[PDB]
Amino acid sequence: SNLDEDIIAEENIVSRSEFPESWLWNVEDLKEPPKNGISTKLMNIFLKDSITTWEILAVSMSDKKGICVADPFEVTVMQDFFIDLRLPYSVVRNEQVEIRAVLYNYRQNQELKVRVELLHNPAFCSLATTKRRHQQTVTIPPKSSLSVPYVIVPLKTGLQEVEVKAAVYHHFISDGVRKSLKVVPEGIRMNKTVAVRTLDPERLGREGVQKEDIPPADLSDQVPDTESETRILLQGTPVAQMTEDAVDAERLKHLIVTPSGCGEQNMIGMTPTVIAVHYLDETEQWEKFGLEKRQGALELIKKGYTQQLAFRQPSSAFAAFVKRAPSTWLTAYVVKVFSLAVNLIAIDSQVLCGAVKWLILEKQKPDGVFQEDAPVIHQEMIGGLRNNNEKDMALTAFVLISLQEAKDICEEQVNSLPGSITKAGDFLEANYMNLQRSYTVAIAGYALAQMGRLKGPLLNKFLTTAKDKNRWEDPGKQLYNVEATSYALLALLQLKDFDFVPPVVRWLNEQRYYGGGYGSTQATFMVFQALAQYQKDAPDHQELNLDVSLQLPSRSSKITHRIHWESASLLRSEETKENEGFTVTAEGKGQGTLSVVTMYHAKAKDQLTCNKFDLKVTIKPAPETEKRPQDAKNTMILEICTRYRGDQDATMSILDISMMTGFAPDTDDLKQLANGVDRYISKYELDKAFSDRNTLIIYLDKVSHSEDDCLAFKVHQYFNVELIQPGAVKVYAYYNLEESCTRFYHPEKEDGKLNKLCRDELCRCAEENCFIQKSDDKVTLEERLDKACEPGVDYVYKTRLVKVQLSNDFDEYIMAIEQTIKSGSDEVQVGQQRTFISPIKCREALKLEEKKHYLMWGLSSDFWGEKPNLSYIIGKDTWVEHWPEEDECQDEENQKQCQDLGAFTESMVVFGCPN
Amino acid sequence: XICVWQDWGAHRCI
Amino acid sequence: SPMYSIITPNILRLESEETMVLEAHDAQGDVPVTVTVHDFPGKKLVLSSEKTVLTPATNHMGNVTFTIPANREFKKGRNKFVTVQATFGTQVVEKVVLVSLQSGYLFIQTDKTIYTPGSTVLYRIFTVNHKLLPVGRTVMVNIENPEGIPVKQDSLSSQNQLGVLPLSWDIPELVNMGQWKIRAYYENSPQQVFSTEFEVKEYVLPSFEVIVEPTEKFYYIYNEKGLEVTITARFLYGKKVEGTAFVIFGIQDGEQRISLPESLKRIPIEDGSGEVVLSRKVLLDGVQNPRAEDLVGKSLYVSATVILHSGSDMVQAERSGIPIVTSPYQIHFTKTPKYFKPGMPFDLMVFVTNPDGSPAYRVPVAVQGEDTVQSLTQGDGVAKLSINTHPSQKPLSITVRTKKQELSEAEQATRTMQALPYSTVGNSNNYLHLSVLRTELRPGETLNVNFLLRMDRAHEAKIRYYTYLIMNKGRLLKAGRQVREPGQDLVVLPLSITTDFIPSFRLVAYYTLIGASGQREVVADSVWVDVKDSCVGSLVVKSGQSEDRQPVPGQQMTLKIEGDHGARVVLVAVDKGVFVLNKKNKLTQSKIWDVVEKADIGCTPGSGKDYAGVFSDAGLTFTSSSGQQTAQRAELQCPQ
Ligand SMILES: [Ca+2]
Ligand SMILES: [N]
Repeated sequence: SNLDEDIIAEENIVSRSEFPESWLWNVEDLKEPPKNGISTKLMNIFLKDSITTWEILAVSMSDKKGICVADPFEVTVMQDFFIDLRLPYSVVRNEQVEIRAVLYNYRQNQELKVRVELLHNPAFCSLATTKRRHQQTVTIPPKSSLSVPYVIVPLKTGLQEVEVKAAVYHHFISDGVRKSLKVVPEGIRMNKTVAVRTLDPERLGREGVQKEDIPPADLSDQVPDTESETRILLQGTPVAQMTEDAVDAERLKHLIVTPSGCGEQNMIGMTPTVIAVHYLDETEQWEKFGLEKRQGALELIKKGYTQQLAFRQPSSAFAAFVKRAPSTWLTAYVVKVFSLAVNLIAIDSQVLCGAVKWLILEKQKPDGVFQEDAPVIHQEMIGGLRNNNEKDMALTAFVLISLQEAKDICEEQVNSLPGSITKAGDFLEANYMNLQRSYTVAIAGYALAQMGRLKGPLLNKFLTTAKDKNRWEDPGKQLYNVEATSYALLALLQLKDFDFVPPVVRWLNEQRYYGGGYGSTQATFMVFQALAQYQKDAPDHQELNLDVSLQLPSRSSKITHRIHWESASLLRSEETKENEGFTVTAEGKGQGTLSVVTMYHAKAKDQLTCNKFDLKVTIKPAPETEKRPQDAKNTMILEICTRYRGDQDATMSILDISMMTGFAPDTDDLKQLANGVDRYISKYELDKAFSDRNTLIIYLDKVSHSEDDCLAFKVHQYFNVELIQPGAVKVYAYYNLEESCTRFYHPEKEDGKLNKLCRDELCRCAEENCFIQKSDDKVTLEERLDKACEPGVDYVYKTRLVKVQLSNDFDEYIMAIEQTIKSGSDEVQVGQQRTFISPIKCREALKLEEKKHYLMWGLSSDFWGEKPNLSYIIGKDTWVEHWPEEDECQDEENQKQCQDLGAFTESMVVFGCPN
Repeated sequence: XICVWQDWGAHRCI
Repeated sequence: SPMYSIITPNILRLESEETMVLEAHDAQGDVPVTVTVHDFPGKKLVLSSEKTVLTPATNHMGNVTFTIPANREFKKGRNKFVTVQATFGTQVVEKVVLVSLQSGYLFIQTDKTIYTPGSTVLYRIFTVNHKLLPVGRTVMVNIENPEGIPVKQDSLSSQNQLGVLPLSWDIPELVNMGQWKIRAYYENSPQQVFSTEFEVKEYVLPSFEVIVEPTEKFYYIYNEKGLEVTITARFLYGKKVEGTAFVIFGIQDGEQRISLPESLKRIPIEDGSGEVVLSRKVLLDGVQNPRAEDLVGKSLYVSATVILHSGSDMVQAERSGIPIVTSPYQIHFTKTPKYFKPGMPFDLMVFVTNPDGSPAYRVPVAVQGEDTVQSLTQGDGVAKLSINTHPSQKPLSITVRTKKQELSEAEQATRTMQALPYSTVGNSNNYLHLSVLRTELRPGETLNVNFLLRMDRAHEAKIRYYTYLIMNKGRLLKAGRQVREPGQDLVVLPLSITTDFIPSFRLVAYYTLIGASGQREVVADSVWVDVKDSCVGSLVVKSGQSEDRQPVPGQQMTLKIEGDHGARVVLVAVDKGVFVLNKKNKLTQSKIWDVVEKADIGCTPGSGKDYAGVFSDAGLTFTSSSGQQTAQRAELQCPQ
């Protein structure tokens, strides 16, 4: 070429492209020797390409000084001339949009003449081709900016790039921006939950397994050629336990009493205070009670223990009075109380085990029975033992329970303890079945459960003795049934028969028996001992190991998600995108939930665009002015009609108008519009000469919801360019840019749409790939042969033009194949016809006339459609050459071509291509 | 001015 | 007979250094002390065991330090307790103390405030103990979707990491929009969850920033000019915006937002700036013309939308919470003790703010009536007012007003509080008053702490010393003795202030004397003292070049980092356009100290209804062998 311009060439512009939103995610250690106790680190960084201000934040961590967040430090990156390429976050495939390249001139006293260009890209359709980029020359005053519109159509989904470059005449500066945006399909995201099932193999499982198969979804409304996903989520329930409430601490205040009296009455007083502390300790209820009161309660317990020692006889046994024969029951009850208090105060082992040894050596009969030879005189403090038939059984069980309670402390001191326990258990076990009273069944039931001997028929007798499966009851004082049910609860906990305990603990709590008072000793001690052991033995939570084997088909077998109670709330589950079957097999304790939601893109029934505004835009020739001049000023009328789709008028709204290339609004028309009810055009914009008049914003005070509001103004063509880009109009209310509507306009393009070729969801640009006119005089035979034998050349044909079809989109040439010179993909036979397609843009370079013959060759990359509807696109790499008839070859003007074409055919057919 | 009501001390109220 | 006493924080934290102050009053010779910590009430395991000796040389005052470990007995949300038991020779002094399960602080930094689907969230977790120093422990980290369900769980130790745990998470392309959460907690303290939020949204970065500010931080209800607002619009690289602004106002009443459609204005933005007024008439007409006084206590908000003259970019910004007032100021007594010592000076620490809560500088304040004491607020909005009190149980009602020269009386702020008399032991009329200058206090300075004694003169000479204790960050930082010689009603402690005292401290002081027949009397006071917030160390990032011009894209540049020797520094660079869209949840040093201050175990500005209340309200137990002690603390949180 020869053109020489005073401007940086496009080839020597490297576009800016590194625009991260954050960077410098760096770690630095201040190892340098400190000067003022301050260590300084010099750090070389390379600034990104963004023209912005960076905010750099540092946080430091020190062993001696802790954490310090610095004040932010700002670095402004700036430049006198540059492009701001404003791309949307995303755009829909095959939908036309307008983007703006905003050109900034921050030189203070210098105006810039600028050439800006949009680069060609096969992922988009625009006015740029591979022969010439879409270029524009503009003038930017100092301290100003200019918005350059580009109209593009995204042709393929995914991350795509737009690139714009610009240079300045007579000042050798430049800029380029290469910026990405997401191209998405036309289908809207849709979540359709197909099935939600619960998983519990040990609850709803039949043979120990939970099978829950779900078929895949049909997804008939899905757009074609789009990716879909299937999200099958797994959320387990960390399972907990239902524990009956403890007795509230306030109910035990009256149980803190001071002991007094002789050997029996002192223990009546000591009983409630010991068991109350026992219960408050186990239920962790001292906070509600008042913590510092525990110290005082311990002191009262020590006082009761100390006072009871005055009634310890030389034999180590106990009686009401020092000269009274010792009581078997009272000595065993002292063991019962003292043993539970060994952790609360200092209990002398010689006192406790001395009483144990005396019971065994003096009061156990050869057959194992414990015998009372001097009954207590407070007959109300022995509970259900009073007036009890089956006395040997009841008293033996009572003493044995005391021995068991003391066994851990006293085993080492009382050799006779293991054999005494065995002998007493033998007696109880041998006679348990003949028992008639529920009280004895309960107390001896507990004693036998402590020895692992409550089994089989004895276990069944114990359980079936209970009334309504929640209480052990005889006729008499209701206190005896509270005490008996407490013994049974302790036996149930000993057996770990946890399915049976809830109704029993409920019946006891419903009793609301809080102990204390006349005759309350055994019931008070036993109910709180039993209810404390209930809280101690209560399981904190149920178990979750749902070992669900959930490997979908064609996924082999990998590590599946274990909710494992700990991570049950966690939803993390990697999934396959392709819709497949769901085979669920659950095994394990606990319960969980399972849901299957399907992802995909689905086509909407109608437009998602222009939902809040209607917008209709027309462009038409202006009529003859009454001045009647030369009127070389090609003038059109642009009319814009808009309506708000709501119950009330829109408030303040914006008409953002871009001109067709080389057109500018009529100033007098703008002044007429700017002076008007409900409309404003800024003075900044009414007084501008061109190289700023490609854009125009009209401000509306309102937009009617009841009917179109319409305006019109003339636009004049001040500059012919080869390619007139469609203009555009965008309407929206100030408070929501999203709820807009954009229309395009152009005198020659349907609806202002760039020409493109679309079958189904694939489109290719038809503003490019034009046939190239070539003169006949230069082309030799060797050059035709050398070109037609290139591997890229798929087909070579001699044809006859049967039928021409001119339209404003694509011209069709239904062409008859008279000779298959070189075959390719399309196995066309001689005589068959094929349709050749050429865009309207390319019309000047193609000289095709019906009934005439042509030599044609082309590329497989220019095929369009499938086999039943397989047409050929005539493009830049398509050879199309008129074939003179035999009868025309005698003309001197045809000799060279006739010679070339005849020899070309003979060589192609007879000898073929070299190598 | 600022003082303390008592019979002793340099800052007692008068 | 010697009285032994122990003083601890009244909330003990596990896995953190705690100090117990031990004193043997009126004892002679060496006193051995064994301190142990048991679980309550079982007292089975020994959690800690320390020993010391109290000698005449150290005036029979010392301490032990120890660390209760993380156990199985701790962690259904019931309060846990330990029994602290000090044995002086053979005399046991026992105190049951509340335990806090939370073991330190976690701070979470994300690289940005907002993200698109398909991008990566970079984040760090800073693992510090209660002294804000780095620790190496195990942390659980969760990422929660807007529905509050964890999508991702991690378990990491920060051992050998200098308290910095770098992490990341890839946001899928198909994701739910909205507020996402990063939740972290120490493995041993699952009750304490630390959090930060980040937004997930579809956006492009704007090219400029819009700032909306009223000409005053309030709307005065009798200002006939209405509310004037300045709209500023600047490109991110600093240049001024030319364009058009749409401005509309509203009034907020509790949670109700009421737009004022007649206030909508379209104005030019020329040279980056524009002005708009909400007229008083439009405001009052917009709420159906009540009397203007009914709007006081509500607030106004302003939304501005700015469009470039090219129409190629748009940015919206809102300013909300503009109070409608009758006064430019408000007075707060939140830093003044609610108890006084009858017969002694009562010091008020008056906090004056503008209606947005920022401190008000150089505002005159005065106590209504009496001696007409009048003071000027410092840069921290604080002013000290001292009044004399008479020896009577009559509760003290105090009203403070501003005296701003330029304002009318109706425009001056006013506030009233009540203080109750400190109750003495046996109606002894024996008191202690601490006093401090309330100027802005920096590390490296010396603070004179005044100890003022009220005691009848027959008993006076017995008080030879005060015990003082300094609480900071919920631990005992320091304890000492302030001597006194007979006849001295006022003695001064020169307290050297260091970075250890940031962000504030409490000084508790007490003396003890023997009434005849052996009855022991304990008299205490306390003050709260602010320290100006800064980093304990320091960290600055600046340019290592000469700013002859602004850099160009791709240019190499030297960063200069100035900090403490051996510190690990972690960095990020963020396009300020990000902050135009979302500026919430960023880590700052002011937020760290606010977290530290919320966690204080002291709860009042000072004094108390009695000696026990003085200790407890400052976060301390006191227990003596002769029965004088604080009451049980009921809750982990401060009363309200
Ligand atoms: Ca502070
Ligand atoms: N006075």
